[PDB]
Amino acid sequence: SVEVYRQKIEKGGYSAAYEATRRYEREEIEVLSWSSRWESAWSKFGEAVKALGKIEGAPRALVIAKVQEALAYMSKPLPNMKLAMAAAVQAVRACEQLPGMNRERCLDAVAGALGVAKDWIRREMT
Amino acid sequence: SVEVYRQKIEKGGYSAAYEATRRYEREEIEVLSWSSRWESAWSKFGEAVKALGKIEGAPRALVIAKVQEALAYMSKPLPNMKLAMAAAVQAVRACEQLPGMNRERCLDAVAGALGVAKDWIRREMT
Amino acid sequence: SVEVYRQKIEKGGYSAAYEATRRYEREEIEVLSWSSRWESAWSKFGEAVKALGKIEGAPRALVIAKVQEALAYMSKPLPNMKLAMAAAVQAVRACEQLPGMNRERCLDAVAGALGVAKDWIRREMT
Amino acid sequence: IAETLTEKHTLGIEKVVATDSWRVGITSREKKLERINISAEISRRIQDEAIAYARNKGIPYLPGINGIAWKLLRLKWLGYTDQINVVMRTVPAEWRDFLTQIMENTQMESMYSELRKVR
Amino acid sequence: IAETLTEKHTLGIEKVVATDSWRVGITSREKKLERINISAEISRRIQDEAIAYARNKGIPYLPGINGIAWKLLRLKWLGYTDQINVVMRTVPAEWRDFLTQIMENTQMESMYSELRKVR
Amino acid sequence: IAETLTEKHTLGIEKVVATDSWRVGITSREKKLERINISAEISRRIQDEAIAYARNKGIPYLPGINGIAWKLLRLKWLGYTDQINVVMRTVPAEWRDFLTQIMENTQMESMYSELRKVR
Repeated sequence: SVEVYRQKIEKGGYSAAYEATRRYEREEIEVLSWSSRWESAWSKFGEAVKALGKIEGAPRALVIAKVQEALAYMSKPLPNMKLAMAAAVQAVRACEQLPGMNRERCLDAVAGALGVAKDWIRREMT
Repeated sequence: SVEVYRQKIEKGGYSAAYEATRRYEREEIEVLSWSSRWESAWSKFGEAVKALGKIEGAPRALVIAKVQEALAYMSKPLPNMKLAMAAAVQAVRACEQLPGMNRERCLDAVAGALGVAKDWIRREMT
Repeated sequence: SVEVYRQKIEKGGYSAAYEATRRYEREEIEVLSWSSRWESAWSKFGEAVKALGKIEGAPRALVIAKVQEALAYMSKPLPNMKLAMAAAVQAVRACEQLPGMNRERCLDAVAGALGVAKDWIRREMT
Repeated sequence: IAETLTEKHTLGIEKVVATDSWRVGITSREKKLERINISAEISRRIQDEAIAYARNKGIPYLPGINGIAWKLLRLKWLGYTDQINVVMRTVPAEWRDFLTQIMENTQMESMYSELRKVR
Repeated sequence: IAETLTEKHTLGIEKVVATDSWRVGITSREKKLERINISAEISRRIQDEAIAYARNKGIPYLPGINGIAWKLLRLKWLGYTDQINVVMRTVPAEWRDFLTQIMENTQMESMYSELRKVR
Repeated sequence: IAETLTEKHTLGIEKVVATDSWRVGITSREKKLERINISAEISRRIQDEAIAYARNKGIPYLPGINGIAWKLLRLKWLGYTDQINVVMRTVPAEWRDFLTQIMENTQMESMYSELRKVR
């Protein structure tokens, strides 16, 4: 709808984004403490998605999403490696439908991104 | 419901939490005295629930809750070891129904977290 | 329309563009950080279009647009060489329609501007 | 500057007293608050039975058997049955018949009132 | 001066609190907000069955099995079936029939409600 | 003093934030803005079919296939047809029929809506 569009345009975001930029360059604004807690937790999720570079072809969003879902279970204070393998085998089965990808080459990329052995994902496939 | 949602939205929580974060960094807020009494008392409950890490499988909330309930009785000014053992055997029975866990392997994780002998929970099982 | 024309005239664009030039010459305006992020990312697209200079003849907008579209897929954080070749074979087939241009002279210019081998674009032609 | 759990607890409180989220947190529900009426109802009903039990058998009234008979009532609803077995060994002998009187024998009255409260 | 991702995240937040876009982001939609009502409806319709399943079979109520059965309802709606089969091996034995009860046996009530929520 | 392409980009922005030409650039058009309403329509129509196509053939729903089906719709409108043939080799096999379902089988509904948008 354009009614939700017009209510955000009239708030003046183009000018306010330009003006807050100038305050940063004039050293009047420091880095927020939410941003410091953000990049400490997120940086492990950013490099694993870039390790899915050698998967080629179609919309690769489901392979990318289910790897991020698999790391999230491993990174808890009480990591659940059973439910982490649940989302991982969906990423392998979503990967092998793309043209050019074998099942073993999808087991290469996902286990290389997650940083675990390839036999753990092979077990739950059956 | 949405009407219970709206009355907390219009109070401006995203803006006001940003201003409290800035005031802490500008040394205008000291640590409240309630938080010092909280972290002094809570910290024994936080390291003990992380010792249930090697319990694997299903929703593990019932193992986590009945272990946290068991430490509450031991940490009283007058500790009740009989009512503490009542909640511990519910944690052991809730642990062993998970796939992969044994009766004996749950007796390590519960008694290791509580810091007691394994025979104290074995006596009350019957 | 003139109604959209008149509303942007009355804001005084000729005067304020003159005034902002003077502030730059009187050292009161620095380079915006949006500009430094722009020239670092765009500069690969600027010199590649100048490498299409030896294509002669007709409206050459379709050759230029689909080559800039082809570089966009190669320059992603996860580069998709399959979809990049999809736009390039359209730029090649658009190129060969012009008078004076052959099919092999067009594979010279497009594969030279993208900086890849000529045999890659030959495969998806068929 | 700093972000640890002592200061996360503090800055979560400072935003509450700023925007007045506590008193609007109570007054905006107005539907959960009838549970305080029902909880005070079952509270009296267990207490009156404990004194009537104490004068029929001539035993002294044991304070705190109201709470023991209530915790056993709530775990009976959930199903934590081996927790019930250890508390029944913990209470004295003459009061064990009172605790099963709250769970089983007043299944009609008291166990319904918890079923309306959690609803 | 600087342009990195920690500063890109900050200057996005500083722009929002300047122009007050968060509260007008919610109060301008007002049609998407009814999804919270339909979400809280299925939330209770799963939870009440989990306790009725707990007392028909005499097993204790396992908290979080209402959370597991809500995830499997949504993946069934999308079609991530091999995701389901590994989760079904993870839960205990007496609760596997409850999870397929949330998916299959209440296909009328609960599966239509997710179909109306995403519309 | 200086005139390069970096500070040409800057001095174009500084006269925008001075005259306030961005907000009057949108609010003076007010006829082109209903293209957002039609673009929000065809996105919904493609997405609803992609889930229904996913449950008739038992396959998981593949996200981003609503994006690919919309790009191939607009290139069919212009006529970039050798662009289409390489993208059809790129997608998986069971989803090729859905892509030619958007271009061919719903030409009466969806291809008219793009035809009414560019007008």
